[PDB]
Amino acid sequence: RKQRIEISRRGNAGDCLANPAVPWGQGVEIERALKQVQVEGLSGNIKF
Amino acid sequence: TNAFCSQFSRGVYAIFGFYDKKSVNTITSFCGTLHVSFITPSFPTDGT
Repeated sequence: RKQRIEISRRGNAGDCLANPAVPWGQGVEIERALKQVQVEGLSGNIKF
Repeated sequence: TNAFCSQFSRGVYAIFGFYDKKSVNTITSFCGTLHVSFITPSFPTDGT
């Protein structure tokens, strides 16, 4: 949100078994976010 | 999973195919659930 990217094109109804499967591109930007975020938890330094 | 579901929709009485050590659990679970029969030349599942 600090980067102000749009998180979701559509709120509901996506189908998993679609042939051929349509990967939503924004998902990638989620993957990156989760990967790039670092925080202090119960484990120690949390970094991926 | 996709292929299997396509076959199921097609209305097959049995399914002959190969699987991998990465794919074995999908096949075993889905065939044990939908009671569709599976015939394979590949290595034997561990257990029953």
